[PDB]
Order: sequence, then structure tokens, then C-alpha cells
Amino acid sequence: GNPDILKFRHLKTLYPDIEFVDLEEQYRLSMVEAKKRRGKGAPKKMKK
Amino acid sequence: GSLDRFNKRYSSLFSTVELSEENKKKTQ
Amino acid sequence: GTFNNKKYLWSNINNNYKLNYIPSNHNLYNNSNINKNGKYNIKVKLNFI
Amino acid sequence: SRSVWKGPNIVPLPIREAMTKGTPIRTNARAATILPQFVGLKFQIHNGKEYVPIEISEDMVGHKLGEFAPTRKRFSYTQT
Amino acid sequence: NKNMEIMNTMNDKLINKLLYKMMTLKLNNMNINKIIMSKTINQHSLNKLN
Amino acid sequence: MGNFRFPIKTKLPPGFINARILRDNFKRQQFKENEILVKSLKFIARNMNLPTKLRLEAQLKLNALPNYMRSTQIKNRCVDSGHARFVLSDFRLCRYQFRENALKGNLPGVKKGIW
RNA sequence: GUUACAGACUUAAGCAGUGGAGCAUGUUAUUUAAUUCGAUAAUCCACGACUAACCUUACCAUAUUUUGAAUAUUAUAAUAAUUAUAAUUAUUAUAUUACAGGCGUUACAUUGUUGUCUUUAGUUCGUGCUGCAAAGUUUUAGAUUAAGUUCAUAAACGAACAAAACUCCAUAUAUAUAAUUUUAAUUAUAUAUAAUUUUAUAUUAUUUAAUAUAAAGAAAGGAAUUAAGACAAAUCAUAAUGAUCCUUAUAAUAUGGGUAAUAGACGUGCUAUAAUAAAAUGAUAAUAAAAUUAUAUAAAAUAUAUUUAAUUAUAUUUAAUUAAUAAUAUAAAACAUUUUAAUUUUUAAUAUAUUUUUUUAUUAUAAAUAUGAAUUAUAAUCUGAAAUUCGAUUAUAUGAAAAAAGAAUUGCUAGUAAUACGUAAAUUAGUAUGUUACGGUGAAUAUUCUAACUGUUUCGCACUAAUCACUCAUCACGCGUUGAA
Ligand SMILES: [Mg+2]
Ligand SMILES: [Mg+2]
Ligand SMILES: [Mg+2]
Ligand SMILES: [Mg+2]
Ligand SMILES: [Mg+2]
Ligand SMILES: [Mg+2]
Ligand SMILES: [Mg+2]
Ligand SMILES: [Mg+2]
Ligand SMILES: [Mg+2]
Ligand SMILES: [Mg+2]
Ligand SMILES: [Mg+2]
Ligand SMILES: [Mg+2]
Ligand SMILES: [Mg+2]
Ligand SMILES: [Mg+2]
Ligand SMILES: [Mg+2]
Ligand SMILES: [Mg+2]
Ligand SMILES: [Mg+2]
Ligand SMILES: [Mg+2]
Ligand SMILES: [Mg+2]
Ligand SMILES: [Mg+2]
Ligand SMILES: [Mg+2]
Ligand SMILES: [Mg+2]
Ligand SMILES: [Mg+2]
Ligand SMILES: [Mg+2]
Ligand SMILES: [Mg+2]
Ligand SMILES: [Mg+2]
Ligand SMILES: [Mg+2]
Ligand SMILES: [Mg+2]
Ligand SMILES: [Mg+2]
Ligand SMILES: [Mg+2]
Ligand SMILES: [Mg+2]
Ligand SMILES: [Mg+2]
Ligand SMILES: [Mg+2]
Repeated sequence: GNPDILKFRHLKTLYPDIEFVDLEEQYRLSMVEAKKRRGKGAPKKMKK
Repeated sequence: GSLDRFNKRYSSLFSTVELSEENKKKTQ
Repeated sequence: GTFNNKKYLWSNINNNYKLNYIPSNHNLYNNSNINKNGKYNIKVKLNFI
Repeated sequence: SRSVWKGPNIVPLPIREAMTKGTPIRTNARAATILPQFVGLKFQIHNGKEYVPIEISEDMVGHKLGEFAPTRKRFSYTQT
Repeated sequence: NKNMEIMNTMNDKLINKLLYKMMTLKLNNMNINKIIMSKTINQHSLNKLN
Repeated sequence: MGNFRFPIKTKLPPGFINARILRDNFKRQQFKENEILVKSLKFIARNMNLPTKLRLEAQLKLNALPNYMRSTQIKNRCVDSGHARFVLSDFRLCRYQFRENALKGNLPGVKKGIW
């Protein structure tokens, strides 16, 4: 496809006035939070 | 006579200079 | 209600099929939101005389 | 390149150093045609798993290197 | 040119997703009014898309 | 390296991204970039008239070109999903995915094959 | 392992096959570093997969990546666009955590979808009525249909989903349009009309219903649609998501190898085993349809294989057309002449003659071929950067098995089967014995008996995860209790 296509990121750039909500992202964040709460969060990544 | 056969059917190309061309010794 | 149309049953107007498989009057759809328990969906199907 | 015109299938190798000093050539090519310019050079041709030592034949001149490194193990049946 | 047609229909599909994303708003983290929208229908005349 | 999978920084394709898709897309981009060059090298190689040393050099160069320059390496993926089996070229979609789209009405002119 | 009807490709006829042979392909098993994963009774086995050289791939060996494909947070710095040497924004770079990512595990957590029962005729709704009630009626006395579809009778009356119908293809007719060079008007395509055909005379059984006859009509099919429930049927490998596990590794990239291994076994196919059947040939080119060609279709013609040339295969080079206009592409069986071993059922030397592409006479002519095409050797060509594992052609040699196939077993009632009849596309850079599609030529047969399996019913029922049901006793293992002695 055309890699330059409008994304949710841009929907903040174009229309700052409207406080949009990306639903899938929000859901993912909520899942992550739940995982953190119940001791099933991701282990901290090794750097070395 | 496998070498002889090879020489016969790759004669127009004439296959040293050829060795020098096709011998980069970096990758091994 | 009902999903048969009686305008086509006794008249000159005939039924037609959208994408050759959905009676014109029908319109079917579904949408699948994720729950705490997992995935679910909600089929809807209206007739429109 | 199989067809006689445009042949042979040439690959870059550490050939000249092997010729000067007997250092085996670890090939992972398996599709390089053997040439007259390397008969009596030690090759270590890949087998998928382990590199296979071969002193290139005087008769091998027409063939590919991968033809002399047999990839699969010889089949048998456990008579149970 | 069917390649171009395919590219157009891909674009249309991508725009639909974008529109869906836009449809949900927030009001200072107080009210989240989720405007429901239908699947879009894209009318490609020679002159213009609608 | 660390910051990217492949040598060149290419964009992500829009919509459905997948590791295999990413790999394919990059490869396609590199082919597009280095198409003319490859053709020229091939021409130089397969020439009875030209000097033999030059043709040999061209052949060596072609051999040494990477995985991502190769046209043969490109495989038509599904665009909606990331499958690579029964991928129809007229709508860059996998078999099941195409059917799903067709029945919905996503396709421009597709419908049930009744005869 | 029941009563009696009804049902159909169920059976019976019939036609062609499978099962024996070799090859192809899938599966199994075993092997392997890896032979990726799933499908595996009907309802798996050319299935997922409309093309595994690299890729695809998920598997293995060796290398090397570690905020990585995203989103957000916090900072430094650099470039470009816009404005009237400053600023606003957009991006990029380096980092920074939350994480990202996972074809890892569970379709016995799910979604959607699909298979089978199923184009089968069932499934419910109000409401009413019967029964203390679970339930029943409706949903059937009587028949009939393909049919819960239609008559009647009935404590029923309707209904919804099913059935049918509308739908698509094909057909007939009409109208419109096409300056009859994009022509095929014998066409294509929009819009109608047409039939689930009608009418009448008779002959059987009771006003109707089957048979027959007649006159009126082009009037005769196929496709899609496969309900409820069930099978914890299939799919977490289209995709997505729950839970769970991996986070320098179960995530990511490259080079090679593997998916193509081979004892036996199992399906599907293909090619065969020669004369109601194979091969040569057939240019005023016998006769089609459907579909593809800007990630192309490739015409004519030249050259080589090949002393003429044609055929077939490559190369040379692109004419035409991105298409009712050109190309893929002179369709093939058909039909006609010729040949054909097994076959001393023929040949060739003589004569012979009103069978002369032939006859007669007398001489000599002494279980796999002039079937089949597996297997292999060498040489070329094609695609691709690359053809060793591991692709496709052509040539010159090679010429296994196989003598119409055992118990059993598959498909098919008509433009169907059959066809040593061909044609096209999807998947490709490249390879179809597969898939999906098109026309060509075109049959044989026919219902009464029995197994099964769907809906109907009779009787039975100790079954209700519903006969893979339930269930009876010894013997064996432990721990009690109570007798005999
Ligand atoms: Mg039979
Ligand atoms: Mg057998
Ligand atoms: Mg056999
Ligand atoms: Mg799995
Ligand atoms: Mg398997
Ligand atoms: Mg993995
Ligand atoms: Mg995760
Ligand atoms: Mg996944
Ligand atoms: Mg299940
Ligand atoms: Mg399901
Ligand atoms: Mg009562
Ligand atoms: Mg009933
Ligand atoms: Mg009832
Ligand atoms: Mg129907
Ligand atoms: Mg005309
Ligand atoms: Mg059902
Ligand atoms: Mg199960
Ligand atoms: Mg399973
Ligand atoms: Mg899952
Ligand atoms: Mg890994
Ligand atoms: Mg690899
Ligand atoms: Mg396979
Ligand atoms: Mg099959
Ligand atoms: Mg024969
Ligand atoms: Mg030509
Ligand atoms: Mg034409
Ligand atoms: Mg002809
Ligand atoms: Mg024999
Ligand atoms: Mg033969
Ligand atoms: Mg033959
Ligand atoms: Mg490919
Ligand atoms: Mg046919
Ligand atoms: Mg019945």
C-alpha cells in the first residue's frame, strides 16, 4: 500500500482541539495494567 | 577424461588472469 | 416479526439478491467486541418490508 | 548456469591463498562448479550440519561441490 | 488498470479504519461519547471520490 | 543491527503488519531500487560479443548481490491477513480472506458465482 | 438382531473403473541434525497447500541482533518546510522505561467459518384447550406430495424460521441499440412477456384422480439457497481474542540443509497390458465453446536439430493488442487412405488370369512385439543470481513390470455416464498425472426380494453422557461385622 497514510498519531497533530480515543490501544494498555497488577507483567529486559 | 570434457565444452570462453579475477580471500 | 416479503409474493415486482446471496430487503451485520472473558459478537438482521 | 553457453557456475573463493599454502577452503556454496584451476586443493564443503573434507578430484572437474557432500543420512529400518 | 483499482480499494479500507478511530471522543476524561458509524461507502466517479 | 532488522530504513506498510510481511515488503523495495542495475549486470554476463573478463566480473557481482536484490525471492502475501497460500493477484488477499471480503461487499465487483 | 409402508444411486439391471503392473501424489510407519505444523470413521488421505530450488517456512546446523514493527512518557541535538537573521511546526538521530513480539499451549475458553445429519422436513411463537402434573393438542382419523404441501376431519386459530416461490444460468418471443470495418446481426445486452403449462374425449376407481388418446404450445434442464438441534466434529497455521508460558529468547536477520529421507502398509490418480484399436499422413487448412494478455500475450519470417519441406523442439526478433478490433490458437476426436507383431491369417522367385492396390499353383519364408515406456547413460536447451541434494524440455541410446487383474469395492439415469475428444485459467521467474472451468461426440440399462441410513409408523424398553447404553456372578487386592469350631 501507500505507507504515508493517516494514522491515529496524526486521527493529535492536525486537530489538537478534539480529544480522540484509540480504542484498541486503550484496551491493550488496560490489559498491560491488569497483568502488572496480578504479577503476570513482562520481565525487565536485559541490556548487557 | 572429465577435465578434457570440461575444456572441450567451455572452449569458446577460454576459462592466471581468470584465477586472479575470481579469487577474493576475505570470505572463508 | 417476519423476514419474508409479501410485496414480491403477489405482484410484478420481483425480489433481487445483493452479491447474489442476500435478499434485497434483508440487511445482515455483526460486530465483535472483546470482553474480560474473551471474544464475543452480536449478529443483527432486519427485514424492511 | 547449466547451459554450455554462459557456463560455468562461478563463485568467489579463497583460492589463491589455498594454492600458495595448504589451507582448506570451507565452502558453503554447494552450487559452485569445480574448475581445472582447483584440482588438488582441499575443500571443506558444507553438509547442512557439518563441513565435509574433500581433496577435489581430477575427474570431479565437471561437477558441483554439493554433489560430494551427501546431506541426508543413509536410511535404515529398526526391525521391531 | 486493475492494479490501480486494487490500490484504491485498499486506501478506502484504510480510511474506514481511520474514520472508526476518529468516531470516539473524550471530554476532559469525564464523558466518552462513542459515536457509532456505519461501514463507509466510497463512490469513485471519474472526477471525484465521495 | 539493533535499531532495524534489515540494512536500509524502509517504512512499514499501512494496515496489517506482520514479520513475514515486513520481510517481503523490504525485499520488494530493494528490488525496485536495484532493478535496472541487476538487469545491466545480467546483460553484461550473458554476452557472447563482449570481453570475457568483463562478463565474468559481472557474473561475480550478480552472485555477490544480497538476498534482498533478488526478484525470485519476492512472494505475494495476503494484504488483509499475512498468509502466503492461494493468494489471488486480482485482490491481494488469501483464499479465505478474499471470500470473507467478497461476501461482505468490500470487493469492487465480486459476488456469488451462481451461473 | 421390530410390524409395515415410503425414500435414493440405497440395492438390482447396465456402462466405465478401483483392487494385480509400473509411475505420480497424499498418508502411515520407521529413519533423520531437521524430515515444520495441522487434517487422520462415515464427515483424513492431489486435504489445509491454485505450483516447497533460494524465498515461501513455520523445522535443523552455524553465525549474529536485543525497545527491536508499534503506542506513549522524558530529554538533549540536527535538518527542512513555512513566515517577516529570529521563530513555529514537522521529521530524524542518541537514549529512556512501560513494552513490542511469539506458526509457543489449549477450537474441552472463544470468535468467525466449515464438515456430517441436510434441499433433509423438520423447528418454534403468541394465544386457546386437555391432563394434579412432566407433557399433549396444534404438528392428523382419511389420503397425497419431492415436501409440516395440499385436501378433508378434528380443541383448535394463527405465526417464524425452514419447504415452495421470488434469484442466477440456459431457452422461446417482442422492443430498443450497433451508420453490418471492433461484425459474430447465424451476434451482444438492456428491458419486458412466457408455464410450478393448458384444454378436451375415453377408461378404471371414487364432484375428482391416475392412465391412454388428441390439439395448443419453443416449452426440457442445471446452479445458488442445505432450518433447528446435535457430533465438546474441523480450524488458536487465514485472522483475531481469553487464560497461560518465553522476554539475550519460545522474539529478529543471514548462509546452507530439510520439508522430496525409504523395510512393509494404506488411500486417491496417471499410463498401460494391440486390430469392435494403435500409429504416418490430410494448406483453397472439416467442425467448437469458454477465458487470458501493462508484475504482458508474443504473430509472421530466419537459423540449428534434419538435404529437400512439413512436422516437433529451441534460438534469432518483436508485427499487432492492452482488446467484440491483435495474440494465446489452422481445436481434437470424427471421417479417408496407408501400416500394423502375435499370425506360413504374410512376404518374393517363377509362372498364372475376365478378383490385377488382386487371384491360383509350386518353391523358399522356423508366450512381451514394429505392444508398453519404467529404469538408466551421454549430449544439448529453458527459467533463474543459483537447478548438487531438488525443477522443466529436446535428441541419441537404454526398453523393467504388465497377457485386462482375487475377497471385496467406486462413480453415474441423459446432453448424464463414457471417451487413446480436445480447449482454457488460477497459482509461477520455472514446473500439473492436481484444481477450477469450457465446449465436441454420445449410450446402455430400470422395482421387486434383503442388509444399512435418514423421516413416517406398530409393539417392546430395567437405556436418559440415551446400546461405544445399562448390567449379572465367580476369581484376585485391602479394611470391618457376624456365624461355625
Ligand atoms: Mg451398483
Ligand atoms: Mg497394492
Ligand atoms: Mg495398482
Ligand atoms: Mg497448533
Ligand atoms: Mg504431516
Ligand atoms: Mg519460531
Ligand atoms: Mg503478548
Ligand atoms: Mg497469531
Ligand atoms: Mg469444538
Ligand atoms: Mg467454532
Ligand atoms: Mg391445569
Ligand atoms: Mg409431524
Ligand atoms: Mg408435539
Ligand atoms: Mg427454496
Ligand atoms: Mg456482420
Ligand atoms: Mg442445521
Ligand atoms: Mg474435540
Ligand atoms: Mg485437532
Ligand atoms: Mg490464541
Ligand atoms: Mg527462534
Ligand atoms: Mg534460510
Ligand atoms: Mg509434501
Ligand atoms: Mg481428494
Ligand atoms: Mg495398443
Ligand atoms: Mg511464429
Ligand atoms: Mg482476436
Ligand atoms: Mg484440422
Ligand atoms: Mg514379461
Ligand atoms: Mg513402443
Ligand atoms: Mg502412445
Ligand atoms: Mg516464486
Ligand atoms: Mg464434457
Ligand atoms: Mg412422512
